Amino acid sequence: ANPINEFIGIIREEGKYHNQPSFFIGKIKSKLPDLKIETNNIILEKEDILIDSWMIDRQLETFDTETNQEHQHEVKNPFIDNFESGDMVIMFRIGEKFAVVSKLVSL
Amino acid sequence: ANPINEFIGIIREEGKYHNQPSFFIGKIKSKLPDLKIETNNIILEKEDILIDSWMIDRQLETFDTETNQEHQHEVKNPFIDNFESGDMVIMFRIGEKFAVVSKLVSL
Amino acid sequence: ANPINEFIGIIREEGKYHNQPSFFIGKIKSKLPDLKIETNNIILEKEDILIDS
Amino acid sequence: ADIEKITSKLVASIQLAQLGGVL
Amino acid sequence: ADIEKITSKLVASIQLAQLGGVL
Amino acid sequence: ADIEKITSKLVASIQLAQLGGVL
Amino acid sequence: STIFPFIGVPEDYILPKTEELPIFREVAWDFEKDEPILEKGDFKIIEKKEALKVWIYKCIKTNRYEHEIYSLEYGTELSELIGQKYTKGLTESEASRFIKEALLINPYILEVNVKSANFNRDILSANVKVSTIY
Amino acid sequence: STIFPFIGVPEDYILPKTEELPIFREVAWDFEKDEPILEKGDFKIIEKKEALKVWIYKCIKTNRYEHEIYSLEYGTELSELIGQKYTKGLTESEASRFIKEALLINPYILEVNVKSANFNRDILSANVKVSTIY
Amino acid sequence: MIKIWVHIKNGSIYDITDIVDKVSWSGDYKSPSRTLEFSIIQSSFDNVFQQIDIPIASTVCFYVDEKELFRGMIINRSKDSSSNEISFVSKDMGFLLTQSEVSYNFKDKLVEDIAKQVFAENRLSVGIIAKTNVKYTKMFIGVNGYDTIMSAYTEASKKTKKKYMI
Amino acid sequence: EANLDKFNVIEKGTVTLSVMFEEGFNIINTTFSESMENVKNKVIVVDQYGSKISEKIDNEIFKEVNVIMQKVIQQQENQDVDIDSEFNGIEKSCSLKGYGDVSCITGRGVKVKDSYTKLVGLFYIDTDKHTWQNGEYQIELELNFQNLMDEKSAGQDEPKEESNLG
Repeated sequence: ANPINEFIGIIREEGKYHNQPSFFIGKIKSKLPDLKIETNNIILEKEDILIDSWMIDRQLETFDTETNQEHQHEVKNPFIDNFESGDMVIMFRIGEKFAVVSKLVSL
Repeated sequence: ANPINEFIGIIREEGKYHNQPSFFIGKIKSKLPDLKIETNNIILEKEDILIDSWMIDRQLETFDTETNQEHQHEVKNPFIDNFESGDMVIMFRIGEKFAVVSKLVSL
Repeated sequence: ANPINEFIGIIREEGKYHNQPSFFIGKIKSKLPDLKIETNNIILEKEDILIDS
Repeated sequence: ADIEKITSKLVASIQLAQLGGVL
Repeated sequence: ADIEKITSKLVASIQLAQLGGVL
Repeated sequence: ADIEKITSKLVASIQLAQLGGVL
Repeated sequence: STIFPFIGVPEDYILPKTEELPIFREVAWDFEKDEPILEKGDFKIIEKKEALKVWIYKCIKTNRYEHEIYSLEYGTELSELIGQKYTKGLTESEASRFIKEALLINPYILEVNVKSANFNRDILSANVKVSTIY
Repeated sequence: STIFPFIGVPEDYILPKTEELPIFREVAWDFEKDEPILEKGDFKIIEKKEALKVWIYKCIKTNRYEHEIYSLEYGTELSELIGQKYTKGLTESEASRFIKEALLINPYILEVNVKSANFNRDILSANVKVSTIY
Repeated sequence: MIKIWVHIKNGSIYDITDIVDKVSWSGDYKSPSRTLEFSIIQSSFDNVFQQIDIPIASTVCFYVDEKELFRGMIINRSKDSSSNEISFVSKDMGFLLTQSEVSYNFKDKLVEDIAKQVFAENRLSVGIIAKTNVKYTKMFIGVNGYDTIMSAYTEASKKTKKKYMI
Repeated sequence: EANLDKFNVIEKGTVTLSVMFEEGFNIINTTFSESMENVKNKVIVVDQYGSKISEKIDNEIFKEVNVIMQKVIQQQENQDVDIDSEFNGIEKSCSLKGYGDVSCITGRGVKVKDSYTKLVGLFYIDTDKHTWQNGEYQIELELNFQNLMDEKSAGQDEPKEESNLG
């Protein structure tokens, strides 16, 4: 072992001590109204979660059309999606709580 | 103070000089059509912002249904959302402009 | 060249060897049903892509 | 060769300190 | 003990240079 | 001034090793 | 409690005091009768050189390890010379050293010198000079 | 607007150009009668070496520690030699040292030598050579 | 002829040339500040060799041939009991640039104007600034003033075929 | 601290040793130092966004050093930081080699007497080393200065007793 190479390796290793991962991957355990997320043997509650606005917005049950011919129709929202147990999400850590950005599926 | 421990601490500190934060957090000052974002005492204009496509797409005022029984209906879009002043966003820096990915709310 | 400044610069440069970029930017070549993405002279297929729901 | 011996001693000391744990 | 004195001098020089600012 | 000469030798050795490539 | 006087003292800072010993005072003692002295129905107090004389007399007159109340420093070993246990020159050396080491424990005494020494019949004579701060 | 990161004010950092010593001037003195000299109804001012003579006379004539107005370096100690308090050689050496050290405090005086010294009767004689900037 | 003067906080000024034992004066092109090191003799064992004290953060001035070359603050002070010496380390004013840390948004600005604004934000006196008619556009977040100015002038140097320093 | 098979958490300086280091008795050598490098006398608080909300300056430290050296801390939503903890002053140290016992170890307070002024100061031990070789035993300590021990008693604690027991 040449001491110069060992010193260079030591510098490269010790330079990484303070670094933190960019993002986290998590698995859901409960449905969206009472959301629970597990990552790194830690379960998050609703006090610890910031979520994307579109996720909350799209869970609208029903909406109505404008009137015409003295009658109206009711249309059921087809974009509603409550996360099932076992799904994967991408999340970013902001201070003391995690921010959920999107849900990933294999296409 | 043992000099070896001080040297190791110096290496750990100087290894972090070139690192840059992964993401940025910003607060809006003007509504979506003329968007203004403030971060780190810097105000961003429309020349400095790249935005998600869905954010632009969802601000569609109205759409229509197919014809049937010799009549049609007009349905107003219920997913339209213009950001209000004081909302929080997650943004990533690409070259000289920031890219806005999603808006975060506490659920 | 003062040797102390050179040593500090060497430390700052060698501390960055293991770091990896946070994100990547890519441009599509084929439409969504059969999606293909090009980044860093590499073309991704559907075996290599996870997409938003 | 003095630089090589000095570097060897410094490397050994740093490895021992890493094993012991440094705050 | 020579390595300890050399390390002490090196640490002091590096700290002074850090205070002065290095490009 | 001994510390300066030692630092100069260490810097030269590290630069040569960087050029040669280190695993 | 804020200043750091080890490299140097601040110019504005004033030293609190200079350290000096108080005036040595002792109950007067008479040597021909070996008693304390009463004055107007009370103990009489003297100071400085006479008090030092009283202390010196008491220190010379006591034995070193005999009494449990005293420490190992107080007293004098002159009782080991009675009867010519050593030779004459060794006796002179030992007497001088004993007196010097016994007297020098008082902080008010600066230097002791045993100058003269003579042997006549069974009597050893010497001259002792004590230097004090006063 | 802009801060001043140094102790004090910009005025304290102006340094006056350093120049030669200004010409030495002093009130004239009469050695025979020990009086200042008046000329045309005013004091008479002399220059260069005459003023130095006045200053040297006054410095030699005073005693070192007698007066409160003077510092501890002004004056001479030649009064300690009166009456043969030391042997002749010691008195000669000490007189030379006293005169040199007393005179050398003036920045206008460069060197002093005491060369000849003779004891005749009760009188001590000496020769003094002084070198100045003039 | 070298002279050293020291200004103390209360208002006193001393000329310490007759006490100084060794002097060193140096600089490098990769740092904005120059340094001065000197030693004086002060003995605690001997009463004759006791001197004045020079506290931390007092100004020291260096003159050679009646010309002022250095003015700076005292940063380190050390005393060894075996040797009758006290050591000092001083630094130029230039280290004040690296303390500042501001965020800027520059669009189509002259590099000279960038340097002038950086010097003006954290209040500092400007003697003269090199002129170059090169426009720069950059976003600075959490960067020193020294680094900002050097980056702008490197971009100017890409066109002027020159090198610049602070 | 791991003593034998037990783990402990203790606060530094609670135990003060009986032995005192004096120049004329048990000190081989000492080196006293003072430094200004790690001084902080301004604190700036920023919100989550990175925008500044408040700032503060410490006058007592600013009196010693004319310069402003700033520090930046960030508070999240659920924390309200205290500024006064972030200030840092001048550091004063000592490097001592001498004779003592096996009781002088890291985490304890020790007393050193000043020779010129006959004043006693309290120090905290940061590093220690004991060596036995060739029938001699010596110690080396790295000391950090706390304050000057008050002559007699600072607060003058008197034993609070009744004039009459019964």
